[PDB]
Amino acid sequence: MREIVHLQAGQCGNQIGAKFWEVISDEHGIDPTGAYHGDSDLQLERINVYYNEATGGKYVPRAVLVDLEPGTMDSVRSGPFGQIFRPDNFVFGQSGAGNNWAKGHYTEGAELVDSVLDVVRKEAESCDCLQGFQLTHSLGGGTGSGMGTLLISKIREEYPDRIMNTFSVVPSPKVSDTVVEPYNATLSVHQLVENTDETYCIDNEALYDICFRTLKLTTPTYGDLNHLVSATMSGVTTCLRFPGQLNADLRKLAVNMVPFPRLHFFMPGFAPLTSRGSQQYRALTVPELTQQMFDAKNMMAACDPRHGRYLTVAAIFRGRMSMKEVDEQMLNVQNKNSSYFVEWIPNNVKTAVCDIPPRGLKMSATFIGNSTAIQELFKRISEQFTAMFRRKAFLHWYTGEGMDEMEFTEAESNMNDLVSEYQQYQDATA
Amino acid sequence: MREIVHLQAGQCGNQIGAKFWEVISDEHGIDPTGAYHGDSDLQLERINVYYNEATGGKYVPRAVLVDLEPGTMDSVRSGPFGQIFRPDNFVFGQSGAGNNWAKGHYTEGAELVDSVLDVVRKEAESCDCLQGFQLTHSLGGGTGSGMGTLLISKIREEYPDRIMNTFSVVPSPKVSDTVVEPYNATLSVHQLVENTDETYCIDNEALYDICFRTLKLTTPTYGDLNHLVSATMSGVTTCLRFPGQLNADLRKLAVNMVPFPRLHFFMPGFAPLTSRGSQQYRALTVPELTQQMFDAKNMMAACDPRHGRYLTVAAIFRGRMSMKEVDEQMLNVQNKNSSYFVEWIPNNVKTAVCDIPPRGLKMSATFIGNSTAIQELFKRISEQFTAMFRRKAFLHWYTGEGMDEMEFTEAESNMNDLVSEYQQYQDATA
Amino acid sequence: MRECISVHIGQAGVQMGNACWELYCLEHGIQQDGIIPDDSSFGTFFSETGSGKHVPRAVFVDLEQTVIGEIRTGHYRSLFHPEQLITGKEDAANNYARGHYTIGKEIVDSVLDRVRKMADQCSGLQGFLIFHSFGGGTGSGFTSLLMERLSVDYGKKSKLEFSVYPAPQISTAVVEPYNSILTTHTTLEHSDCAFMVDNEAIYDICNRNLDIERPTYTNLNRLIGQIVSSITASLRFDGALNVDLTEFQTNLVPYPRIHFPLVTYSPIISAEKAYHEQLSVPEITNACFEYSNQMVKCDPRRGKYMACCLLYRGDVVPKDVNAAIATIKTRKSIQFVDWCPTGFKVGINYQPPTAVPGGDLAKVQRAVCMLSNTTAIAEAWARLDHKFDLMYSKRAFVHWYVGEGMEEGEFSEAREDMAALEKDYEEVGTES
Amino acid sequence: MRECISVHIGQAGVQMGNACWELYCLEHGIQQDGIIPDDSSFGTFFSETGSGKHVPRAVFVDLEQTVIGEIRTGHYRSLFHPEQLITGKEDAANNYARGHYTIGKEIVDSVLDRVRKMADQCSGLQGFLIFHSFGGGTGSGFTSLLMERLSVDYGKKSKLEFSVYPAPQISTAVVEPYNSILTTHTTLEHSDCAFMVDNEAIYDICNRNLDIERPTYTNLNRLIGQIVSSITASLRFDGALNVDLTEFQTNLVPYPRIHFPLVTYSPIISAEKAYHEQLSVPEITNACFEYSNQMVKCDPRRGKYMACCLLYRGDVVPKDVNAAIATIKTRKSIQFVDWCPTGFKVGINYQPPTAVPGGDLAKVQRAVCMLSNTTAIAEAWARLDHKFDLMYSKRAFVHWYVGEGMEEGEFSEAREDMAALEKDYEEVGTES
Ligand SMILES: Nc1nc2c(ncn2[C@@H]2O[C@H](COP(=O)(O)OP(=O)(O)OP(=O)(O)O)[C@@H](O)[C@H]2O)c(=O)[nH]1
Ligand SMILES: Nc1nc2c(ncn2[C@@H]2O[C@H](COP(=O)(O)OP(=O)(O)OP(=O)(O)O)[C@@H](O)[C@H]2O)c(=O)[nH]1
Ligand SMILES: Nc1nc2c(ncn2[C@@H]2O[C@H](COP(=O)(O)OP(=O)(O)O)[C@@H](O)[C@H]2O)c(=O)[nH]1
Ligand SMILES: Nc1nc2c(ncn2[C@@H]2O[C@H](COP(=O)(O)OP(=O)(O)O)[C@@H](O)[C@H]2O)c(=O)[nH]1
Ligand SMILES: [Mg+2]
Ligand SMILES: [Mg+2]
Repeated sequence: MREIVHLQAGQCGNQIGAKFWEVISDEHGIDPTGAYHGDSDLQLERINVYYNEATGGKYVPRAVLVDLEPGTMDSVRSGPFGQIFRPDNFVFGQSGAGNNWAKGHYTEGAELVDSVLDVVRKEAESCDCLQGFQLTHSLGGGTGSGMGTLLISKIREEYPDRIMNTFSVVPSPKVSDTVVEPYNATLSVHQLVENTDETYCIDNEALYDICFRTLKLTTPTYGDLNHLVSATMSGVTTCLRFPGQLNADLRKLAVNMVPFPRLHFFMPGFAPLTSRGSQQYRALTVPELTQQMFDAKNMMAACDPRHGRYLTVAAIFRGRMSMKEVDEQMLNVQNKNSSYFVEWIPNNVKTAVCDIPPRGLKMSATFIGNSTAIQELFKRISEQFTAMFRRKAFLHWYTGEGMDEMEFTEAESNMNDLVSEYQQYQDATA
Repeated sequence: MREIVHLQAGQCGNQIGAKFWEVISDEHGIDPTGAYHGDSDLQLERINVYYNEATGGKYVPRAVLVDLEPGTMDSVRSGPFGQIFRPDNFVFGQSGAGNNWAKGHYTEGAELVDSVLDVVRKEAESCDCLQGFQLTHSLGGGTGSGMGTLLISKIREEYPDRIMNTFSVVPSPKVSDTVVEPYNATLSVHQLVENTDETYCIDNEALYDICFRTLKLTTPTYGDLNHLVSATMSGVTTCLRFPGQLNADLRKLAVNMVPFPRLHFFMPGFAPLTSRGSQQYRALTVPELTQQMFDAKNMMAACDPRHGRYLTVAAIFRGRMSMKEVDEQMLNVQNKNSSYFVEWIPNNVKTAVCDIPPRGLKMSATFIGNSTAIQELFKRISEQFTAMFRRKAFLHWYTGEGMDEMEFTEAESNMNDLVSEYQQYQDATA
Repeated sequence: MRECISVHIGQAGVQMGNACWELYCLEHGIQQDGIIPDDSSFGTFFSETGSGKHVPRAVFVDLEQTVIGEIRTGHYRSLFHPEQLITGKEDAANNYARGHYTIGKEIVDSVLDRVRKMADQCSGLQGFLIFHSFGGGTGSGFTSLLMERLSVDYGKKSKLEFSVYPAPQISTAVVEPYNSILTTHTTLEHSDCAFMVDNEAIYDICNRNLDIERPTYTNLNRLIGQIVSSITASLRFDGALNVDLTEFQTNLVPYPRIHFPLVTYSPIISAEKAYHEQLSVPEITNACFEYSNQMVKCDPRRGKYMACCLLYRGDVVPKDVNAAIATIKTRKSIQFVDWCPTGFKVGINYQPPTAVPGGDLAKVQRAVCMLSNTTAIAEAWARLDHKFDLMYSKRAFVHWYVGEGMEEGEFSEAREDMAALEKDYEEVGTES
Repeated sequence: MRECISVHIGQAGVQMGNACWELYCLEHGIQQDGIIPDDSSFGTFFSETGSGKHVPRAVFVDLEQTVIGEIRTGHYRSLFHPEQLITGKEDAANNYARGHYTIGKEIVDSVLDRVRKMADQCSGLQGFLIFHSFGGGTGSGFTSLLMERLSVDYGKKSKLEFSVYPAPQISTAVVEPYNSILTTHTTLEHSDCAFMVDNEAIYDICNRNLDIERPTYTNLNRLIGQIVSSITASLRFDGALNVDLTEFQTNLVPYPRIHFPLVTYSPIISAEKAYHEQLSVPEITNACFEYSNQMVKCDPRRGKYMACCLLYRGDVVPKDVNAAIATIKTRKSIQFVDWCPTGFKVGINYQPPTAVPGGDLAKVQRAVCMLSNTTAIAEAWARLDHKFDLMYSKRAFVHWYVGEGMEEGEFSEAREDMAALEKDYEEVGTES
C-alpha cells in the first residue's frame, strides 16, 4: 500500500536510478536475481512499496526506464542489478536528443511519450493505493530536461491528486558540462514550477566537495556521487517502508515543507559522512549528527543557506534514538540560528524518526531544507540564459525543432517571478 | 454426445486444421498413431466430441479434409499427425482454383461438392447428438472462399437447426497475398452473412504483431500463427469436453454473442502470451489475464475495438480459479470502459470457467468480442472491391467461369448493408 | 414420517445439491454412501432399504450432462439412485424457450414419473424443495414447466423453491433479464414461497466476514447448504418450538403474488476471529437485520418488513429469544409495515449446526436463520424490469426465443405482469 | 457492571494505548492475551468470552496503517479483536482537512459501527475515553469528526479525552497551530473534559525526577498509562471514597466552554533515590502544586485554580488527606478563585499503583493523581493563537487545507472562537 512508481530519464536518471535500486534492494534483502534472502522480516512487510511480486519469490521493481538512446540502459541491464528490472519497462527510441530541450520535448520524445505512458498506467493500475510518482533526471540534458518535463505534465494531467516528487540534478555554477545548459534549465524549470509537488535540487559540484572534504575520497567516480543521491532518496521514503516512533509520509513532508504552491524546491543532505580513517574519532550520536546536518558544507546543493533564510526544514532520522535528544537538538538549532529561520513561521522544523537504520549504520538522518537562498541558483541561471538569449546564441537549434522565441521569453519571465517570490518571502512581517 | 465435425478447405484451412488436430490430440493424450496414452481419465470421458473410436484403442478424428489440389493434403498426411485421419475423408480434385471465387464455387468445386457431402453425411450420421459443424478456411483464396461457402450453403440447407461456426482467415489491410482478394472476400462474405451462425474473423497481420510484440518471436513461421489460431479454436470448445464451475456450449455462446441474426462476426483473442524471457516477471493470475484479454494489442483481428463499441463479449476461462475474481474483473472492465460497451445491453459479458487448463499452463482464457469496430474491416474491403469493380479490373476471369456482373453488385450491396447495420447499432438509445 | 422431495434443476441446482447432500449425509452419520457405520431421524430425506443402504429422496435433472456426469464419477456416485439422475441431449443454451418448449418437453415426462414413484412411497407428503438458477436455461424454462406440472398432479402440496436471483452488478449471462422475467411470470401462480440468494451478496459475506479472498462456487454452496439444513432442521431434529414447511406459506406470504422472502444466516464467522466473540443470542439476532449480512444484495431499510421467521439452533434459551426480538421491535430504524403488528414467527431447535470438514465456517454453538419478506425487494424487480425493457425495446435477442417454440406476445405479457407485481408491492407498502 | 469504551486515534493515541493496555492487563493478572492463568474486577475494561479469553473494550483507529500493523505483529497481537483495529488507505499528512473531510468520511462509518456493537453490549454505559494527538492529522480532524458523531448517537453520555497538547517550545510539525485551533473549535461543544499533557513537560520530569537522560516515547506513554489507571481505579477497584467518571464533569467544569484541566502525578521518583524518601501523604500532596511536577508546561501560579481532584491510591489515611489539603489551602501562594470556596474533590482507593517490569518508576506505596482546572492554561491558548495568527496572516499553508474539503472562512471562524474562549477565561478569572 502507498506504492511508489519510479520513472527514469536520460543518462543521468538511468545512472542514478540503477544505483538507487541497488541500495533499496540491499536494505530489503533482495538478491540481484530477484530472490529474497533478508534476515529481518520487517524489511519484507512493506516490500510492496517499490516491488511487485511474482512466482518463486521473484520481486520486480515498479520502475520505468526511458531514454531516447538505448546505449545507457544496455549498460544498466548488463550491469549488476540490471536483470532485476522487467524487460517491458525499457522504453526507448533510436535517435537521441542532442542535449537540446526542444528535441526531447516536442520532436523526439513527443512520439515516444505515449509508449511510456502505456507502461506507467499499467504499473500504476497494479497498485492497491498509489502514493505518488518518483522521477530522476537532469535539467541540463536533453532527454531529462525535455522528456522528463513532458512526462511530468502528462502524469499530472492524468493523476492530478497524486504527489509527484522529482530528484533533479541541477547544473553547477563553477563549471558546466553542456553549452546549452541555460536553455535546458530555464525551459525545464518553467515546467517544474507548475507540475510537480516537491523538487530535490542537487548539483554535482556540491557532491564533489562532500567527497573531497568530508569523505576524503581521492578517486570519486559517478558511482560514489550516485550513492549519495541514493541515500537521500531512500531516506525520504523510509516511513512508508519501516515503522518508527514518529512517521513522515511523502505528503506529510510536502504539507510541512511547502508553504506556498510554487516554493517547492528543496536542497537535501545526509549524515553521518566520515572517512575511513576518521571513524574512530567520532561519537556517532544524535548531537553531532544534527550538527553536521545543518552545516552548509554537508549539503548536496551549491547554494549556501547562510545567504538566505530557511522557510521550513525536515529531519528524517533513522535508527533507535532518544526522542528527547532529537527534539532538544532541533530546538537547540532553532534557538542559535534564529536569524536563519523565517520569523512568520513560528516553528520551522518537521521531525520524524524511523526505527530501522541503513545497513552497516547504527544511526542516520536525512535533511531537507526549503531555503530562500535557493534564489541564487535560479538567478544565476537567469543571468546565463539572458546572456545567451540576448543575441540568439543557439536558438536555431531550438526553434528548428518546433519551439518559438516567445516560449523562451515566457520561461525567463516565469523563472524571474519565482526568484522574486522567493526573495519576497525572505523579509519579516510588515 | 454433442459431437463436432470438422471441415477443411483450401491450403489455409488444411494447414490450420492440421495444427488444430495436433493440439487437440495433445490434451486428450492421443498419440500420432491414434493410441491413447493420457494420464488423467477426464480427457478420455468426452473424447467422442471430436474423435470416433475403432478397434485396438485407435481414435479417428471426425474431420473432412477437402481441397481442389492434393499437394496440400499430401503434405498433411506425410507430416506428423497426418496418418491419424481416415483416408476416405481426403476428398479432392485434380485442377485447382486459380484463386478465383467463381471457379471454386460454380465450376471446379461444384462437381466435387457432392463427393464431400457424401462423407459429411456419413460422418454426421455416426454422431449420437450432433452439436454443429466446424469449418476452417480463408476468404482470400479460391477454394476456401468459393468451395467453403458452397459447402456452408449445402450443409445449412441440409441441417437447418445445427450450429455452424466458421474460423475464417480474413485478408489483412496492410499487405495482400492475392490480387483478387476483394472479389473473393466480398463474394464469400455475401454467403457467410446468410448461412452461418458465428464467424471468427482473424487476419495474419494481427498474428504477426502478437508474435513480434508479445511473444517476441524473431522467426515466426506459419506454424506459430496456426498454433495461435488452434488455441482459440480449442478454447471455445472446452466446456463440451471438460467440466467446469460454469459451462458454455457453442449454442450458449451464440445466444449470448449474437443479438441480431446478421451481426455474428467475432474477433477472438487468447491469454496468457509471454516470451521465454519475460515469464519470470509475471504473476500469472486472473487480474492480469483479464487485463491483456481486452488489450487491443492482443487481439487476432486487425480492427481495433477502440474505434467502435462492444455489442457483447465472452470470456471462456480455463484452469481452477476463484469465481469471485473472475466476476469482479469482468465487472471492473465493464465499469472502467463503459464508453466501449453498447448501452442498450445492460450486461455485455458472458462468462465461463473450465476446470482443466491447456497442457503446461496453470491458467488460460479465450476472448470473443462482437464489436461494431468490425465495420472497418468490411468497409475497407468494400473500398477495394468497388475500386477494382469500377473498371472491370479482373471480371473476365470470374464471368467466364459462370458468374455474372449482377452477382457482383448484389454482393457489394449486401456487404454495405451489413456495414450500415453495424454502424446503426453503434448509437445509443433514441 | 415426514418427507421432502428435493428437485435440483440445472447446473446451479445440481451443484447446490451436491453441497446440501454432503451436509445431510454428515448430519446423519452417513458414510458418503447409503451405509451408516456400526442416525435415526434421516427418514425425512433418506429412504431406507433392507440392505442398510439409504437412498436420498432427491431428483437431479439437467438437459446438459456434464455436471451430473461428474456426480456419477464423484465420491457420491454410489449414493443416489441412478434413475434419479436425469440427463438430456443438449442444454438449453441460456434460452428460456429451449428449456420450456423444445427440450423440456422431452424430459419432463421422465422426471415427473420419478417424482411420482417418490410421492407414493412417502407415508405422508409435506412439500417440494426446488433448487434452480434464475439466470436462465434449464433453471428458468424447465422449472416453470415442472412447476406447472407439479401444481396439477399434486395441487395444494407445498412447493418451496431456492432461487439464485441475479445480482445487481455482477452477471454471467447476457440474456438474464429475458429469462428472469419469463420464468417469474410462469411461476407466480404455481409457487408458494421462493427464497432468494445472490452470488454477489454471498461473495461480499465470504470475504467481509469469513476472511477469504478466493471464494469458489463450492464456498457459496456450502453457505446455502447450511440455510436449507436450518429450514428443515425442525423436521429432522427435536426442538423446543418446532416449525413445519407448510407454516412458512401462511407466516411469510400475506398475499398470493407476494411470496419472495430474503435469506440470512447470522454466525458467518471465521474460525480464528470466533475466539474473540461471545456469539450470544441477542447479538446474532441483531446481525440478521444488518445490510452487511443479507444473502441478497437488497437493503432492508430501503423498505418495510412484512414478515420474519427466526429459526434458531443449538444452545438457545427462548427467554433470550424473547428479549432480543423485543429490543429489535423497539428500534425505529427497523421498520415493520403497520398492518402487521404480529411481525415474527419463531422456531427453536436443539441441534447445533454441523461444520463440513474443509469448510470455512467456525464451530459455532448457536445459529439463527432469518427468512424475511420485505418491500425492499421491489427495487430489485424494478431494476430487473429496466434491464429487460432496454433489451426488448431494441429486440436485442428476441429472434433466438421466437424461433424455438415461444412467441413475440409472451414478451409483452410477461413484462406487464411484472409491472403489475411491482405495482402490487407498492399498494401493500402503503396504508390509508 | 461499569464500562469504559477506549477510542485511540492516530499514532499518539495508538502508541499511548499500547502502554495503557499493557498496564491494565498487568493490573488484572492477564497474560498478554485474553487468558488469565490458573482478577475479577476486569469487567470494566475487558469483555469476557466463554473460551476464557478477555477482549479489551477498545477501538484502535488510524488512517495510516504502520502503527496498527505493528500491534498485529506485536506481543498483543492475539489480545485485541481484529475488527477493533481499523486502518485506512493513506494518512492525513498533518492536514486537518484530510482527517475531517476527505479520509475520515471513509472510515468514520466503520469505527462508529464497532462502537455501536460495544455500546449495546454493556450492562450500563458510563462514558468514552478518547486518546489522540493535538498536533494534527487524524488526531485533529478525525477526532472532531468522531466526537460530533458520538455526541448525537449517544447524547449526554460522558466523553473524556486525553490530548497530547502542543509544547510551548518543542514542536514536531510545522502546521500545529492550524490543526490545534481547528480541532478545538469543533470539540468545545462536543467534549466534556479534556485532560492535557505536553511532551516537553514529561520530558523534563523524566530526567529531572527519574534520572534518565534518554526518554523515548515508550517512557512518556508509561507515565500517561499510570494517570489513566488512577483515573479509572475507582471503577476497577474498591476504596474508601470512590469517584465515578461522570463526577469529573461537574467537579472540574464550572462552565461549559472551560473544560481543560491540567494533569499531575506526584510520586514520579527513581528507584534508587526512593530509598532516601519517606513518601508520606503530606509531601506528595504538596508536590502536585509545584511547577516542577506538572505534566503540562504551564505554570499554575501564573493564574488561579478553579477546581482540583485528588485521586489517592494505596496505603492512604483520609485523616492525613484532610490535613494535607488543609495546609495547602492555607498557603497564600496557592491561590484559588474567590467564587469557588469549595475547591477540592477527593478520591481514595486501596489499590497501590503497579509498576511495569522494565519501567522506570519506583515501587511506590501510595500515589496521588491531581486533575486541576486553572486559568493559567489561558496563557497557552494565547500563545497558540499567536502562532496561528502569524501563519494565517501570510496564508502560509492555507492552500493545503482549502484544497481538501475545507474552506477559507473556517480559518476565521475557528480563530475568533478561540479569541472568545480566551476572553471567557479572563471573565471567569475576575470578580466584582
Ligand atoms: N450459488 C451458485 N450459483 C451458481 C452455480 N452455478 C451456476 N450458478 C448460477 O447460475 C446462473 C445461470 O444459470 P445456470 O445454472 O448457469 O444455467 P442452467 O440452469 O444450467 O441452464 P442452461 O443455460 O441451459 O445451462 C449463473 O448466473 C450463476 O450465478 C453454483 O455452483 N453456485
Ligand atoms: N506522548 C506521546 N506523544 C506522541 C507519540 N507519538 C506521537 N505523539 C505526538 O503526536 C503529535 C503529532 O500528531 P501525530 O499523532 O504524530 O499525527 P497523527 O495523529 O497520526 O495524524 P497524521 O498526521 O495523519 O499521522 C506530535 O507532536 C507528538 O508530540 C507518542 O508515542 N507518545
Ligand atoms: N551524478 C551523476 N550525474 C550525471 C550522470 N550522468 C550525467 N549527469 C549529469 O547530467 C548532465 C548531462 O545531461 P544528461 O542527463 O547526460 O543528458 P540527457 O541524457 O539527455 O538527459 C550533466 O550536468 C551531468 O553532470 C551520472 O551518472 N551521475
Ligand atoms: N495462418 C495461415 N494462413 C494461410 C496459410 N496458408 C494460406 N493462408 C492465407 O490464405 C490466403 C490465401 O488463400 P488460400 O487459402 O491459400 O487459397 P485456397 O487454397 O484456394 O483456399 C492468404 O491470405 C494467406 O495469408 C497457413 O498455412 N497459415
Ligand atoms: Mg446448463
Ligand atoms: Mg499518522
